[PDB]
Amino acid sequence: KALPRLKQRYREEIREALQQEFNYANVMQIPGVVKVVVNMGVGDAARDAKLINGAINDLALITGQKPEVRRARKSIAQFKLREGMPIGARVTLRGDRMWEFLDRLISIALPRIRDFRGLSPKQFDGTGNYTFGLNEQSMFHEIDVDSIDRPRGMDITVVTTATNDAEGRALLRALGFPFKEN
RNA sequence: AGUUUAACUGGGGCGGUUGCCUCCUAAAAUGUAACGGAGGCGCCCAAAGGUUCCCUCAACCUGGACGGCAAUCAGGUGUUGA
Repeated sequence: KALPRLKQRYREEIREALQQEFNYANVMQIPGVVKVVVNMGVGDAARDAKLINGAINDLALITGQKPEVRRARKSIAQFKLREGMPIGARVTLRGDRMWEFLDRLISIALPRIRDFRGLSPKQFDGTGNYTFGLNEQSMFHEIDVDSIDRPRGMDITVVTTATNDAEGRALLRALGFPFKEN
C-alpha cells in the first residue's frame, strides 16, 4: 500500500535476518520496535517557563506531535524546583510516525550532527531498549536554523519487544543505526 | 466613696495551666486521675466538595545531553513501606 520505507524493509528482510541470527521458535518472539520517546527535559524552565514553549515547538516540528508537558513530580530545593511546574516535553511515537521519524533520524539527522563518530551500542537498558541523547536541535532539517535562538537537546529512546541488549542491538543495526564498534 | 483584683496548686506565692482534638498511661468492652508522658487546634478548600470514568505509588536497579544522589525520559523489580 503506502507503508513507511523503514517498516516495509523491516517486515520484508529484518525479521528474517533476526530469525537467522537468533533462531526463534516462534515468529511472535521476533523483536519489533514498540515505540520511540523523545524527552526534552528542560530543567531551566523552572526559573522561567518561557523556554518550554520553544521546546514544544521544536519537538512538534521534529516528530509531528504536540508534546506532553511533564509537570514535576517533586519539589527540589537545589534545582530551584516546585511541584507541578513545566519541566520537560515528552513525545511518544508509535506506528507510522515512529517509522518515519526513525528513517528521518537515521538517514538525515545523525550524519548532520557535528563530528559524528557514531553512537554507542552499550547504551541499552538491559532489555533491548536503546536510549541516546542529543545536545541541540539543528540536526533536524525540519527546523529553520535561523529560528534557533537557544540550543535544546533531547533524550531519544527506542523501546522494542527484544528481551536483551543483543537482540536489540541486532534490530537497531539492521534498521541502520550507527553503532560504532565498541 | 463603693467595690473588684479567679481557681488548680503534694502549704501558699512565683512559674505554669485552664476549652477542643489524637496517642500512651488505661490493667485486650466503655470509662478512668495526677503540675503523668508526647503532639496539635482556634484553620484551610469555590476545590482540596459532589458525581462519573480512569490510574496506582514510594523505593531500588539499568540505560539515558546538559543533569549532578536526586528534575524530565525509557524499561524492569516493586502489594504497599509512598
